[PDB]
Amino acid sequence: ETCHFQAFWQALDENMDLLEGITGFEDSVRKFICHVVGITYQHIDRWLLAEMLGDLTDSQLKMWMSKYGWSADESGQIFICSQEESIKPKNIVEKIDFDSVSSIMAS
Amino acid sequence: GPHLQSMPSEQIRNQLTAMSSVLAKALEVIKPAHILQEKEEQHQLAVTAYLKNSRKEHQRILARRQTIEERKERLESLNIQREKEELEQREAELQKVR
Amino acid sequence: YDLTTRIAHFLDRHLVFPLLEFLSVKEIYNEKELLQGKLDLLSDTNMVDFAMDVYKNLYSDDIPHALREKRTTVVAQLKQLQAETEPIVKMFEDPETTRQMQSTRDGRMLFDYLADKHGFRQEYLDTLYRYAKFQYECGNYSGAAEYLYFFRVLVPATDRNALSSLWGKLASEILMQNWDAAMEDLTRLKETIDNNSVSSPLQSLQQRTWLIHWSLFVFFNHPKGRDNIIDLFLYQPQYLNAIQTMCPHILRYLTTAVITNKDVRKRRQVLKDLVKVIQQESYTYKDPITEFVECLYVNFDFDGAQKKLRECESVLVNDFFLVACLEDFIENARLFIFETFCRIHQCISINMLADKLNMTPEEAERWIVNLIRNARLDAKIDSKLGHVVMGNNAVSPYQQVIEKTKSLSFRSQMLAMNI
Amino acid sequence: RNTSKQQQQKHQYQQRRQQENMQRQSRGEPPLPEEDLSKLFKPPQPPARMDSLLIAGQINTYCQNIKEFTAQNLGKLFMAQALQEYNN
Amino acid sequence: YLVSAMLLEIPYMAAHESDARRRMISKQFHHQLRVGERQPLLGPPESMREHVVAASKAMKMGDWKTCHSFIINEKMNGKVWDLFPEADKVRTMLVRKIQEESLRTYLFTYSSVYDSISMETLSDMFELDLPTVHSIISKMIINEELMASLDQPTQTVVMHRTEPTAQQNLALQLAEKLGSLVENNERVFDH
Amino acid sequence: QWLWDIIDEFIYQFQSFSQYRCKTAKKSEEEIDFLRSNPKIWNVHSVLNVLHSLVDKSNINRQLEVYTSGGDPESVAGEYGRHSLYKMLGYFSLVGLLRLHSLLGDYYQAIKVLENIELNKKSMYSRVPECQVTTYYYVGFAYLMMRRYQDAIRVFANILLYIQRTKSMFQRTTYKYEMINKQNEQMHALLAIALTMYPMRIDESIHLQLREKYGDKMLRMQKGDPQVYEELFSYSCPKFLSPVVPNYDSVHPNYHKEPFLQQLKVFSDEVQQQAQLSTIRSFLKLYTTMPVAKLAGFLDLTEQEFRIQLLVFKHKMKNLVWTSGISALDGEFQSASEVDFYIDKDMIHIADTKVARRYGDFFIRQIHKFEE
Repeated sequence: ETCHFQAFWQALDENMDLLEGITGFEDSVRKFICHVVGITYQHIDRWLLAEMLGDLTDSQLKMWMSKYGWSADESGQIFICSQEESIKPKNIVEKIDFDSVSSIMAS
Repeated sequence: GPHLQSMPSEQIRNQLTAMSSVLAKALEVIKPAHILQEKEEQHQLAVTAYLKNSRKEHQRILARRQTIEERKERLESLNIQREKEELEQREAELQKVR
Repeated sequence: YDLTTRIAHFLDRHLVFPLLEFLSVKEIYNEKELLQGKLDLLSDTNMVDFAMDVYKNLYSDDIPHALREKRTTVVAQLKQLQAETEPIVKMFEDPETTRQMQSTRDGRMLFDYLADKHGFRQEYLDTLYRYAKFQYECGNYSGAAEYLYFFRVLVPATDRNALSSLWGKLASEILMQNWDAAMEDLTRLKETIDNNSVSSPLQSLQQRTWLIHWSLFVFFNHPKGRDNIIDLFLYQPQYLNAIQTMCPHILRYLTTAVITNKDVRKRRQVLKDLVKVIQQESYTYKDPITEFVECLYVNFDFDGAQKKLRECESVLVNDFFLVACLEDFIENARLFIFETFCRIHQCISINMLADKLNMTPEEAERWIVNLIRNARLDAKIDSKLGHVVMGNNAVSPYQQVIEKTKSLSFRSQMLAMNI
Repeated sequence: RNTSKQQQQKHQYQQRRQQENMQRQSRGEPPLPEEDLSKLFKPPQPPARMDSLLIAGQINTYCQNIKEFTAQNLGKLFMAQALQEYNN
Repeated sequence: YLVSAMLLEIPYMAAHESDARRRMISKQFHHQLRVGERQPLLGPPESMREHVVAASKAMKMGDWKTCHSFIINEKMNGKVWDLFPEADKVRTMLVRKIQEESLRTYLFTYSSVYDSISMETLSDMFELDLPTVHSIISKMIINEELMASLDQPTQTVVMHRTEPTAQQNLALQLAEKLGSLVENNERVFDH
Repeated sequence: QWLWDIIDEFIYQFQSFSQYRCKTAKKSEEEIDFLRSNPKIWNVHSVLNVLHSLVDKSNINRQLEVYTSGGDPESVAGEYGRHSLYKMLGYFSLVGLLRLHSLLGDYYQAIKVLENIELNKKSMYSRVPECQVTTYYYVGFAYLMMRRYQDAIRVFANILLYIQRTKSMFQRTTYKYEMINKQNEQMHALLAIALTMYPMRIDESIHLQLREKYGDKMLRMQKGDPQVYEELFSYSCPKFLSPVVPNYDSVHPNYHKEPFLQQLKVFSDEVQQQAQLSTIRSFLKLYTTMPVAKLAGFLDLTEQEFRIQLLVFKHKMKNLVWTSGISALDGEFQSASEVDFYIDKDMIHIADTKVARRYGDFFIRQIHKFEE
């Protein structure tokens, strides 16, 4: 919830076979990690995205790289999102409410 | 009050673009036009028609409004007579009460 | 004021115990040493603060008053003279007297135990008479004075004795550095003067000065004392009408007590009713530091202000006077002005700021970022320049009235609509 | 507002003081008057409802709402025309 | 008396007629100026009253120049000047106050028109110096509660405070707001 | 004894009427038709529905919060008392929505909420302000629970405004008039803590008498004192759950504080870290794209040495309250500063003001009716 993903995979005890026993649980949490990465990163480093997903190898990271279409950039981060595509402001633009206001002020 | 020759530049104030778009576009369709003058020559024909209807009605209004005019001097005077003469009827009647 | 028609007759004829005298020819900064020569007399001989001067700048002019005290310890004075290599041959009278005091004591000490033992009033009050007699002869006999006034402070002639005795105690206990016992008189002396006698000015104004005394030094939370004393004899920077009285550090320490421990809302109350009044008009002609601290501030100078403010802090660090909040003033003397300067501002440089107060621009930056963190200004840094920008021109105040002026009437017409 | 002020003060605020004076009398003296008690309320000019504002003034509230409703309208038309005309 | 009040009240009414009016007080120099103001026929002043009215009009216009007329000439007439060895002092006291408050009366009107100000101009023009004009404009924008942003090192103001239609809008906003407030008295009387 | 003479006689009279409710609504047309005719007010028929919403909830909350074992109260009411009345065919009037919003109220105190979906779907009949303000009451609370702070804060604004054109008049919010004032006040105060550098809509919702005190509360809460965590949470609890009556406070019966362990500590977890989200946003975002000067200026501000400044910084950007990007070669932190909107109040007022004109013009034309 507080999105301490580094601490999440550290915190894990690996002797609790129930947490192995839930099918797709280990990937589901990873898919939620990468889900929130897309909402609030424009880029992420290759080593950084690995560590958040439980210190992945080069080959293990190929799945997560391909999943949302993400790909390498020069020296040497993984692209996540375009800068204008992430932010999405819906701020100051109104005072275009003429039509309704004149329809009620019509008589 | 100005103190100088009129040379204002163009500025936009309330009902400028409104009433400009009414009349400035109107003038273009008035001064050159091959579409207007035919319509107005047939509006002319509906105007002739109304005076033509009128001169028939005028001949009846020459009888009818003559009978209104002359009687309206008598009748409407006699009505406002009774309006003002009622103040006497208000007075001498109420005197009879007490 | 209304007591001042009465103070008008008297014309400054107050009743100090060392009478006029303190240390002679002096060399250092002078509005400092003002208040020491003041409170030398008004406190009945200070002690430690003989030597508190002599530390920074040597004198042998502390020695005359260092002959003349007996209630701190007789022999402590009898050494400081000998140390200055002075023949002083005929010291044969304090060995006579304060010896025979002990012969007298063996009565009262005996009577004292036996009475509080029995719990018997008469034997304790005749003791209290014998013992309240005794303790002003020499108050060293240190704890004995505290013991004497522990059970009963109501002596045969209550207030007149009690006043001069609790004052003799508040005096001597601060000199003994027994600040727990002095804090006991912080309760009781101020209550005694609030149970005022005749209320003649020579009494009242001296008593008002004795309130400035316990608040001076600092043991615990004398800023509570500040909030208590300011709501007594109300809202005057001396408490003493007629403009003769001059106490610089009553207002400096009040300025410290306001800002370092509370909001400054709350300091423009001070800026009116303590920084402009009849007593303080006199004062504004005089003291350099406390003038710069407020006059520059309220005029909304920044250039001469933050320079001459920063200059005050050289004279502050020269203070060996008892204060114990000396550096939080140095802190806030820079903070307080800055907020006010930047309040209506467009664009100030962190670099110009850092040249002035003699810090690095990084320090000044994180300082500014912490002034904005604390939300004492709404501003934002032009990082590229290292300039900081306030820019609220806040136009269109129309809407502020419009919601409530109808929401009032809508719900207030409901009243007359009811019945 | 100042018409209503003074009249509402004669209506209630004066009744407030004189009835609290009627307290002091104890509302009856049996042997003899009751001069004071009688000479409480002695007429100020409005006892309620000053009419010429209530009628004739209110005909001009109507006319002032009309002037406002008039001056508004041609404004409303421009606020359509201006935006729209430039929108092309 | 009439001159003491003058420096207090002409900025005050300059502020008022820039729609800060609710502080308009009768039976004061306002009245004493009013009775002299309402002369249809004044040309040159030849009475001490009229010299006060004369300097008052100059203060409204905000020209220092008009202050100096009555302070020199009517004080020779009149020998208001010639009864003090301290008229020398009181000259300087009158002058710099006029130059500061005339600047203030000027600013109370003109500040809609501004986008910015060379504060250096004001110092040169009203015959004042920058240390004081700093402190003046600083005090002003704090306590007169202006919507100016004030760059004191750069010697620049950036203001942009609108609107000329506001003079009507705030006035009917007041005319409106006055409605509910008296109305609550009409309620509290009634009940 | 007088206590449970009143309590038991409510429930036994409601259990009586519950059979009449089910019997009349579904099938007996002529009995409904006979009831339409005789009185001058059908208000007597309808009030008794949501009259028994809040009175029954009181009586069942007492029995709930006295018997904590061998549960008689909660399964009797849940099965019979609630679902029999609501699940089957509605009575033809506003009674269909009354029994709906009585059920929505009953469903609210129980912390099982997910059928708020279908309760809105079965609110087919038109949203009268009476039913609508009480819908937005719970629907806003549902959004408050959904962690849709920005949505719920708008929903609380309208219902506290008092120009939803309420007039009441004849006791349809009776004895709880100021509960609608203080609960909407309170629950809106929590939402302001979470997000706000956006509204700029709090002007409409809460009046300046309360905005001043609640304004400084949020600041004092997030910045410098966990004191406001206490006093806010004290007032928030009776209003979050709405437990209509707390039982008689005495130490000789226990019986009552045991349910209040759960009820309270359930809401502890809510405001716990949702408050600590606030302080991160509290420091104003001074320079929109931060170079080394401002990024280090903010990492000096987050936490000190050494260990683990960057980690904690990049944990907290994730949650919802930052949108940003890291650059490797530059070493640059670029971020998103978004703002709301100035005046949305005027154009919403333009009709509201005209209602002050309208009911002005109307009410005096009702007096002009009478004294003419």
